[PDB]
Amino acid sequence: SPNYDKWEMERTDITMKHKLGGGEVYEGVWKKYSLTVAVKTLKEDTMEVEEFLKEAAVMKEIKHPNLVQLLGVCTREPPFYIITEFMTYGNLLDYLRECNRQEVNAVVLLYMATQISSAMEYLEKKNFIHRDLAARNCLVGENHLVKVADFGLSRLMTGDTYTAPAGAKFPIKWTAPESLAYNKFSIKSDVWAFGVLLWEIATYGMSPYPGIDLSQVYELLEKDYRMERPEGCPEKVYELMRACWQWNPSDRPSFAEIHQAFETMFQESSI
Amino acid sequence: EEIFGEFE
Ligand SMILES: Nc1ncnc2c1ncn2[C@@H]1O[C@H](COP(=O)(O)OP(=O)(O)O)[C@@H](O)[C@H]1O
Repeated sequence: SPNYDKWEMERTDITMKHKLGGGEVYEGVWKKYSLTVAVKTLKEDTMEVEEFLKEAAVMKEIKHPNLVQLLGVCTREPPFYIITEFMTYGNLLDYLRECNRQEVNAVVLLYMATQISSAMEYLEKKNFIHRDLAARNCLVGENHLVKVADFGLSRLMTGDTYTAPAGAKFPIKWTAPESLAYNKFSIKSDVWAFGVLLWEIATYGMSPYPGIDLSQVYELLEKDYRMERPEGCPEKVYELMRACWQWNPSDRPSFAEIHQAFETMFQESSI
Repeated sequence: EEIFGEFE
């Protein structure tokens, strides 16, 4: 619902406020509604105009209450912007670390998982993969509202397996075996990650496979090693992480079954 | 620590 065009924003309707991230992301104020928005910027000189813009295209397609909302883009002249709704509390990982473990009880936690599991069931149906699911890419709002964000590596998808361009580098501890080894991502890659994103949340923000090196993860997943149940974590929810960490992507639950597990306070099928 | 990295 932007200014003078469907998604085209005049560089004028936005009033930049200040850097927030490193390829630069600022906080601004969108005049027509005096709404505070986030503005992702492109490094003026790097053959990205094509790549960068693909992100703002995956977004125009999806619209869910737990997926950060695209509000517009600037393309006709540089620098190229991508404007979205602002999320006052920033990324979930950080929030979790700093947060107060009293105001954030084990139910607020459950609440966050459910919010995310919901955005994935939706994404699952629209048939989209979020090639980089993890706390550092979830944002937070008022009263622990959580929204999934960062659709850089996000792909729509025809067949049910995407082969990532060879010679790449990805977040080892969140990446699934069949991807770390064959550069093939699927809506089952996300399920694997989601399994990590629950471990992150449960441990109030720790780093996955703690103390273990990146080079040792895969060979360790092959020997059947998996992380142990976080403290204070309900055996019901751990049980669900394992599901997400099945060596065979075919034996992993779906987001639809996963969301059901949560939304139902556990009165549904991954066993 | 370091997040990203390639597999071999
Ligand atoms: N919609 C948004 N609302 C509030 N903050 C945002 C939004 N989108 C992105 N950000 C912030 O922009 C920053 C960009 O970080 P970035 O440089 O892209 O790599 P990284 O996330 O690993 O630090 C993030 O820390 C995030 O908090």
